[PDB]
Amino acid sequence: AMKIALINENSQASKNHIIYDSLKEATDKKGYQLFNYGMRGEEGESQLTYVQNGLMAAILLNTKAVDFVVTGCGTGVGAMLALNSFPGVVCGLAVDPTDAYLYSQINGGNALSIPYAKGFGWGAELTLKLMFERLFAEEMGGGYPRERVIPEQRNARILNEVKQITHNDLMTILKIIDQDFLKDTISGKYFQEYFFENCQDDEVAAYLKE
Amino acid sequence: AMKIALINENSQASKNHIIYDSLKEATDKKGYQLFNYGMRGEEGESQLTYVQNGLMAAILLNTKAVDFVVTGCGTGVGAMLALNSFPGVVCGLAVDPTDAYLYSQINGGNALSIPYAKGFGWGAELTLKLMFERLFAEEMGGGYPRERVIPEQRNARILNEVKQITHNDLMTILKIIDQDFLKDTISGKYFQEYFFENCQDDEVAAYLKE
Repeated sequence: AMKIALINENSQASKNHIIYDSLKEATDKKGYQLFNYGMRGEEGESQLTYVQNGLMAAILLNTKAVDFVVTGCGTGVGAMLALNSFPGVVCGLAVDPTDAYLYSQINGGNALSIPYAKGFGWGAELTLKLMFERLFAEEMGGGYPRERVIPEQRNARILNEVKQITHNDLMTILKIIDQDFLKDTISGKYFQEYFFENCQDDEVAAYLKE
Repeated sequence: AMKIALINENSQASKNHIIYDSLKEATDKKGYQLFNYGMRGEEGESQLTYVQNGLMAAILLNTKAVDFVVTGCGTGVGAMLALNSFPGVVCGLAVDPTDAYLYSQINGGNALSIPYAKGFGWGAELTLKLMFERLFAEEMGGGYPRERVIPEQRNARILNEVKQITHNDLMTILKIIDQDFLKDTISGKYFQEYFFENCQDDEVAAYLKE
């Protein structure tokens, strides 16, 4: 059963309830498990910037705690930039339902960022619900058009092969990265609850536990 | 005088002339130098995939051959994913003129990817011209709104600091990466002409020269 994470940062935390409700409708339909890992817009909660969003997503995805991360920010760009800087994280950006569908078919990565402020007005939750339906409608990497499945899959494969070279490994990153930065990223009660229960990488769990 | 690179891959090479003409109008206005580094849609020319786009952009940006890279593909997502996997490359994705403006103010990275197929129909060159005007209208990183300049700049700074850790360095990447892959990326006559003339990193120039 595919595991999905939702991660909101500071600027858009007050919209988390809406984004979650929209996402949950789509994940429920597919039978996926949804984990609300980031900010919920609750007073006094543990804070996250879009850069910390990338770090959290990298920890979750590389350890297989989740299979897919949904994130974003005001424009979605910042979160997208940060997630893609990490090993094992391929994060698209989508602004309409067709974009979300094409992302799933052409790129078939393990994360997507969406704008939650720019263009986000009346009826925004209708668009979100539709975007999430289209994101999960069909098996990922299936190609658009169906006839271009081979080269699209090939290039997606090569990107991953290149990322193996261009990124440092996760354990190195965690040991080098600023320690307050990392502690703050993983300090949230929900991360603390969900991650250790779902982490499939014993080495990383042990390092983060203290 | 800011140096801009345009890099098109295979799928969108036939649109290069249009994209270049639109870009050149905006760069001319600002007094920037524009270099058409990728595919031009000319028969028998040296080929590039969106992944090779990332490699080329990383070489150009890290050596200071150019200061800014404009790229894209059918949706712009693939190129965005690849460019962001490299050290020293921060590539946004923008679909309308306001997106391009916000990118420049909020993120202030050194690359932008645009869709050249999805949504690209009648009057697409009007939209492109406007997007490029808005991209270069104001000093980058100036903040939107002006009042949020401090935290937006701070997060942009932190992303770069994190990228120092999460990415391998360029020289390592070039020595490790598949050699046919790298040779094919840099085999184009225009790269061969422009890069060595503009490269400010003696070490990289020497490695690529053979």
